[PDB]
Amino acid sequence: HEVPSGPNPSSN
Repeated sequence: HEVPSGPNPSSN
């Protein structure tokens, strides 16, 4: 959905 490392922007 967002643009993270795949899953979700908790890593970004």
